[PDB]
Amino acid sequence: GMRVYLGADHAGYELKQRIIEHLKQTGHEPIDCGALRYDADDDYPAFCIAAATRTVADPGSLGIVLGGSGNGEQIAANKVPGARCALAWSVQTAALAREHNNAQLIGIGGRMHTVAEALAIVDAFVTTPWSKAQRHQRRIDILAEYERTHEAPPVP
Amino acid sequence: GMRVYLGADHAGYELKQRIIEHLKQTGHEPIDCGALRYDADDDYPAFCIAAATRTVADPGSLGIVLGGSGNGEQIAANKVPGARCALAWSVQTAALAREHNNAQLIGIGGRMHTVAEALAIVDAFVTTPWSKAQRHQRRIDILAEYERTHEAPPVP
Ligand SMILES: O=C(O)[C@H](O)[C@H](O)[C@H](O)COP(=O)(O)O
Ligand SMILES: O=C(O)[C@H](O)[C@H](O)[C@H](O)COP(=O)(O)O
Repeated sequence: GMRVYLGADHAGYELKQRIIEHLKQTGHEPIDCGALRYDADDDYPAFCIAAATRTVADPGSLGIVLGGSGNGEQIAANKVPGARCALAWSVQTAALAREHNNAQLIGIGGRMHTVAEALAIVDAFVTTPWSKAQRHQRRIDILAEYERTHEAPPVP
Repeated sequence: GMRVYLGADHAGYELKQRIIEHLKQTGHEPIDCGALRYDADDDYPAFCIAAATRTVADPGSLGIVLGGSGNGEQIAANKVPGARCALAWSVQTAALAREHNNAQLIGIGGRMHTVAEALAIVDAFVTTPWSKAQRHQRRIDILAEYERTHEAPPVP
């Protein structure tokens, strides 16, 4: 049972609403950050920053942000302090985003998948645990430290 | 043109060396930020932050960051102020990254493609122009302002 914050522009709006329904059906708690209706001209950043900000502030939660490709949306979510947003374009990448990257959010492209494919990506994301493996935590900590100071760490 | 900054961990290392060779052959100037050798245990953030920082600082340059999926790498690159790093998993997504998101960088997963698929992705990325269309520029500006202030833009 996961709480999931969702954000989308117009290009991801229709898939977002379908995902919200699916998440309800499969025992989860979706929270819609908008867009709340289709608006052809609307701008992705606000919705993605909102979902990402709320996700980071609510530990244990996850997030999903949607656009055409999903890339603008993961980019915007990733600007939020503490947020790690993968682009999920397959079951495997959704799974690995959790397992390796402890990603609290994924971006999905509404123009990229069938509904069946998208929901499969969503299922993998909400059910795959974070592995807690040492090397992954080490890498996440390194990135977290860069985010704290914006001082580029030295390369080997 | 052009200068292309490459960063990879061990999981994207062999693909990175292949991409560098390909970019030389296609008339570009690849710049290797590391890893310079295969180290099975190495940590992606430093290489990706290096690539992203150098790309954002170098007008007209692009950047490519590689890992297993590419997702930890685009996340790290996106923590760099001013950087927009998409995850490119196809020719279409590489092209749209440039066209819509004006991404200076893409992440590619070394575990996700054949070399031929990966090089097609690279070609699309380095040859597809930024559209300069109004709505895309507006969205990038909104994100840049959030990076500047951390004031979450209002949701409609
Ligand atoms: O993920 C994406 O494809 C992006 O961030 C936007 O959704 C896309 O540029 C919208 O394109 P539009 O509907 O404005 O043509
Ligand atoms: O792009 C990704 O797959 C990630 O950021 C790392 O490359 C991945 O977790 C490395 O996995 P490892 O080789 O340590 O199993």
